[PDB]
Amino acid sequence: PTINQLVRKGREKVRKKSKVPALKGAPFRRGVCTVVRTVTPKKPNSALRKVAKVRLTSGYEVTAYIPGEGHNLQEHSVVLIRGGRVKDLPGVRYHIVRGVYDAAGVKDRKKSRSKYGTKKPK
Amino acid sequence: LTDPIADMLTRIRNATRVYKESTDVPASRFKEEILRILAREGFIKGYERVDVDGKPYLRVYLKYGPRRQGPDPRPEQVIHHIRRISKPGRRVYVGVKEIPRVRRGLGIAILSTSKGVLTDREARKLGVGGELICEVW
Amino acid sequence: GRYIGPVCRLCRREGVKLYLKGERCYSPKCAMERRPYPPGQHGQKRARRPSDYAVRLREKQKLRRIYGISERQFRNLFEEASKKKGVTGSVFLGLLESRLDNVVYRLGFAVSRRQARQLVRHGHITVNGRRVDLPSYRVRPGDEIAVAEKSRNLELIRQNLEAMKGRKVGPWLSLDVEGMKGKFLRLPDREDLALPVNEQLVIEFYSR
Amino acid sequence: MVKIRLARFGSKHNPHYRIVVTDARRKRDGKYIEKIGYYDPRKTTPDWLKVDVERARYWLSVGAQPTDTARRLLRQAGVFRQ
Amino acid sequence: PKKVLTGVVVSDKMQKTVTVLVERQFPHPLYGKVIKRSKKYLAHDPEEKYKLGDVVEIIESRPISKRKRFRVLRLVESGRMDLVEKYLIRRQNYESLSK
Amino acid sequence: DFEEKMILIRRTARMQAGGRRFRFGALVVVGDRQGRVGLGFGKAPEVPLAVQKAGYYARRNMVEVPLQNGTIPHEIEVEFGASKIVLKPAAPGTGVIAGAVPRAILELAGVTDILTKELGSRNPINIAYATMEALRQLRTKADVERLR
RNA sequence: GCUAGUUGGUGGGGUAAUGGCCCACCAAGGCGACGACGGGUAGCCGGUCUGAGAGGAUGGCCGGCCACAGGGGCACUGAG
RNA sequence: GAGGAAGAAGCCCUUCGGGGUGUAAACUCCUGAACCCGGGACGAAACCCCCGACGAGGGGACUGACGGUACCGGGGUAAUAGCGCCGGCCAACUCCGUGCCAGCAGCCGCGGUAAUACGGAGGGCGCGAGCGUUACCCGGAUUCACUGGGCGUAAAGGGCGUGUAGGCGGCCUGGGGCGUCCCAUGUGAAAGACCACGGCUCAACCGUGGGGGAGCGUGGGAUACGCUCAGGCUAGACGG
RNA sequence: AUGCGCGCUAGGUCUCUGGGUCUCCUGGGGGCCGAAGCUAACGCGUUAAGCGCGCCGCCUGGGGAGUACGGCCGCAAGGC
Ligand code: SF4
Repeated sequence: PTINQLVRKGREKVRKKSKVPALKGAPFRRGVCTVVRTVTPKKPNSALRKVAKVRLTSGYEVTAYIPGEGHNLQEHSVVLIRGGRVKDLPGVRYHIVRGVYDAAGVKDRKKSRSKYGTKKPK
Repeated sequence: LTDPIADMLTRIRNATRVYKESTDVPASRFKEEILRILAREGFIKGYERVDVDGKPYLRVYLKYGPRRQGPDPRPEQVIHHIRRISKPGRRVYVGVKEIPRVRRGLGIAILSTSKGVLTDREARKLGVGGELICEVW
Repeated sequence: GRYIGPVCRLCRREGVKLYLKGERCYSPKCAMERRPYPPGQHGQKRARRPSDYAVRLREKQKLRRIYGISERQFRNLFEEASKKKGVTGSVFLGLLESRLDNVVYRLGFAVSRRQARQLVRHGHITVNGRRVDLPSYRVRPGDEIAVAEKSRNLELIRQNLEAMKGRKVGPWLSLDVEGMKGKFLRLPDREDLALPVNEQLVIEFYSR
Repeated sequence: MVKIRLARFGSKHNPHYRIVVTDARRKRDGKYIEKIGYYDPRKTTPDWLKVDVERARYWLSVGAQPTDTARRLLRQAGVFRQ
Repeated sequence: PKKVLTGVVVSDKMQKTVTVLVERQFPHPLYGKVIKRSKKYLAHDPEEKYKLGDVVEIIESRPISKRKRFRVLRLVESGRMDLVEKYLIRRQNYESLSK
Repeated sequence: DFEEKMILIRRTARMQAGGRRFRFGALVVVGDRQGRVGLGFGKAPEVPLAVQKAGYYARRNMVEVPLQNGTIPHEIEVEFGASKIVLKPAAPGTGVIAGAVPRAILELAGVTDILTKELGSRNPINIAYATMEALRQLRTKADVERLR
C-alpha cells in the first residue's frame, strides 16, 4: 500500500479468537459431569471415545474428553477441566483432568504418571 | 512526473543493465552534484553537461567490469544496486547517529545536508545529518 | 543438584574418554577402554547419522557434563558470557574455568572435579584466606587458594600433592605443593584449554 | 516541612540509606527531592558514609529539617564544623 | 514560554472571538511521512478587528471562556481566504457523508 | 580433498502404466572450509548413486568465497525465485546462525560467524541455490576498490 | 451527525484564582470523516515480557499520578 | 568422593553365543548434610546528660523483635530423587500385552495380529527438587510486510470517467528559514535496563559511581532537500 | 481476469492512421515473435507482468457467505 494509504488506514492488527471459550479465561475451570457417555470419533479413526458433557462454574455446559483407561465418572461428578480439543472428536474442546475431585487416577498406570493423576507405587 | 532523482537513478539502473556506454538525463544543479559524487566515488566513468533540443542533459558515462569468462560474458555491473531512499511519498531524514553503514562500507549512502550533498562517510566525518537520498553499491 | 549417578557411561554415551574419576580415568579399567560405545541395550548397534541438533546437543551435553554444572547454571553463565564482549566462546570458557572447584581440580588438588566439589562443599579450602565453600564460586585472577590448615593434615590432599610432586599445571595457574596453595594467575585461554569440544557448536545450541 | 532523612534501600537485613532532602509528608521511600548522600549503617564498606556537605548546607540554609538520625550523620559528616 | 501559534482566521461569527485554523506538520510516528494536521482555536479578539482570512499569531493565555484560551498575538497576513475556502470546502463536504 | 554433506535426499515419483516408479534426488554440498564450496544436486535411481553422483556435480560446481576472519565482507540478500535469503556478517564470537540447509553450506565454506535468515519460500533446494548464488556475489573491499 | 449553558459576548455570583464554574440577558453560534457524538473496552505512567530490531503485548510487586472508601448526593471545619 | 568385574546378583534382550543394566552395585578407604556442644554478633548511635556557651566541638551513659539468629570453634553420621519423553518435528529403542478395541495425540497421524506412535517391562534421552499440562502474551508469523508482503491465473484492480478533499509534484534564481540537520542547553525523577567497581563466604540481592537515553522546552548556526514567498524558463500541461 | 499518470530499458515483423526530404525516416494507435529483465510456472516483454516514482482501490486460509443483521437506494426484482 502507498504510505498515504497506511496513513489513511494503516495495517489492521488481527486478534485471535480464544480456542477455549469455556475456561474464560482461567487455566482450569471446575464443572459437574452431566452426561458421561461415549462417542465414536469421525473418520478415519474408529473407536468409542469416552466423552462427558459437563456444565462449568462459568455457566457453560460443554463436552470434555476423559483421558486414560476407564473411569469412575458419572452424572453429577465434580470435575476440573482444561486443555485443547481432541482433533479426531467433533468439537470436544476440553479435557477432564484425571486426579481432580472425581477423576481418580488411572489405576495400574506406570508411565506418564504425573498425567492421569496416579500416585507413585510403594 | 513525480521525482526526477529516482528517474535519473533508474535511468542509470536501466542503462546499467543493458550495458549502455552512457545515458542522458534532464540536467539539474541537484542531480549534477549526485553525478559528481558517483564519479568522485568511482561509480561511473564520469558525466558531462550536454544539450539535446535546447534542453540541457547529462551524458552519464557508465563504468563496467571486465568481460567475464564462462556462459555469461557480460562484465560485472559496477553499480550492483541503486535505490532512492527518501522518496516523494515518504521523505527520510537522518541524524548523525543513524546514517547507516551501507553494505559494511562497500556500498555508500549519498544524503543531502545543509552542508550540501554528501556521502555517509563524509557526513560522519563532518558529524551532520540530512535527508537521505539513496544507497548504492 | 549435581549429577550423582554412574559417570563412566557419560563417556560411553559421549563416546569420548572424558576424565571423571582420576585413576579409573587412566586405568585400563576405564570404561572408554573396555566398552568404548554408548550404554544401554542398543549400545553396540550401528550408530545412525546424527542430526545437527543431536550433534550440537551432544556438544553441550559433552561440555556441560565435563563440569557437572546444572543446565541452568550452565545456561546462566552463557548469557553472562554472552552479554560480555569478545569471543563469547573463550569468554564462556574462562568463566567455566573460573569456577572454584574447577580451579581446584585444575590446580590438581582433586583427582576429579566431582571430588573437588566435596573439598569446596565441605569447606576444606580457603580463597585468599576466606574459607569458601561455594562450589560455583568464581576465582578471579591473581587470587590465592590453598588447603585449609586443618585440611592440610588430611592425607587425600597429600595424595593429590603426592601426584603433583612432579606434575604440572596450566599456564594461567601457579601451584605450591608444600605450601598446599595455588594462585589463579589469569583467565584460561581457549588455546590453553584441552577441552575436547567445539564450543562453537555449543554456542549455536543456544542460538536456536 | 521539607526535611532531610534516610530512606531505606538495599534489602532484608542489608540496610542502605540515602541521606536525602525531601518533603516531609512523602512516604519514606517515595519520590525524594535530592539524594545528598548514602549511608551504610552496617559499615561494611570503607566509605560507608559519603554526604555532600554543601547541599545539606544549602538545604539547611533554605529551611531543611534533618531528623536526629540524619543530623547525627551530617555533623558526623562535619557539615556543621564551622 | 507562552505557546505561540500562527493560523488563519476561519470564523469570526462570535463576538470578540475569531476562529484560527492552526495547521501543523509532523512526521508520522510509525510510517515516517510528514503529515499535516490542522486545528481550530478560538482566540480572543477583544477588539474584533482581525477579520476572516487573516494569518495571525495566537498565544497561550489565561482562560477567557470555556473554549477560549488564546489571544491574537498579532496579525501576520491578510487576504488568505483561499486557505479559508479549503476549510469551508472541508466542512462543506461533511453534508455529502451522511446517510 | 573436500568435505561433503548430504543436505537433502528426497524421492520423487513419476506415475505411468503399472504405477509409480521412484527416483532419488540429493542435495550434496562439498567444500574445504576455506572459501571453496560446491552445491551438488544429483538425482538417480538410488541413494548411493545419486549421492555419489550429487557430490560429483558439487566438485565441478565449486565456488570459492571471500572469507574474512571467519565471516563474509558484507551482508547480502538473494531472491532465488521465491526463496529470499538474507545473510549477514557477525563478530568472531557470534557463530553460524542459519537454517540447517545454508548452515550446512556455510559450515563448509569455512564460515564460522554468520547471521542469516530465510524468507519467502524455504524450499531446501531453492534455499541452497540462493545461498550458493549469494556466495557467488560476495566481494572483498579490495575487489570493489579494483572496480573503482 | 453532535451540540441550545450548547459557542461566544456583556454584567453579575462563586473561587486562593481564570473559566459557562454558576446566573441574567444579547447574538447563533461551536463540535465532526484530521472521525464528532454513540457503544465496547481500560486505571495512566517509569517500566515488564517478548523481539535481531522495528515492533507487539503488558502495567502483578516496586516508584509517581488519578479515582474510589457499602452505592449516591451534600457540604462544615480546616492551609489543605 | 576415590578405588572397586572383562562385569556379582536380579532383571531385560537374545542369533543362545552372549549383550545391557554397570564401577552401577556390594565391597574398602576419605570426607563430613545433618545433627551435639559451646561462643555468638553488625545492624546502635543517636535522642538524652555534662562541658563548652543552649553554637562549633568534646566527654558520659542508655536502648535489638529479629535472635542466642546468622555466624565461629569443636565433635559429628554416607545421609532424599523425581518428572517428562523416546515415529518425525526432536534426543532417546527393543521385548511383551492389545489387535481400528483398548487407547494416544500439538500436527503429521498411530491402533484392523508381530504397534520403535496404545499399556507394561528393560534400555535410553532431557531436566533436576523439580519435572509436565493447561491458561495467556510475544516470537517463529516477512502470516498487517514502516524496517519488511502483495493483487493476469493462487485472495486481492474498483465497471468506467469526472472530479472534491487530500496526497504528490518540472527548471533556474533569490528571500524566509517552517520542516530538516547540527551545536549548546534544561529536562528527560527514583528505581529498573547497560557499564565499572563493591558488600553480602559466590549468586540471586543490594550499594556506589559512570553512562546514557527517544521526546519536549530554550538559544545559536546551515540552507542541500522538501515548505513559503518573489522573479524568470520552456522540456510537462493547455491553447492557436 | 492486468487502475491511472509519467520516465527509461534490444530488436524483428504485420497492420491501421498522419508528416516528411518517400530506399527511408518521423508520429499516433492495433497484433505477432522475442533482448535484458521479470515471473512459481504458465508467460509478460516499448501496448511490460521489467526497472522507478506519485496517487487511488483492494487481500490476509476454505466454507460458512456476498449470506445474516443493520443502514442506504430501489416500484419490484433486488443492489451497495
Ligand atoms: S575415563 Fe574412565 S573414569 Fe573418567 S569417565 Fe571415562 S570411564 Fe569413567
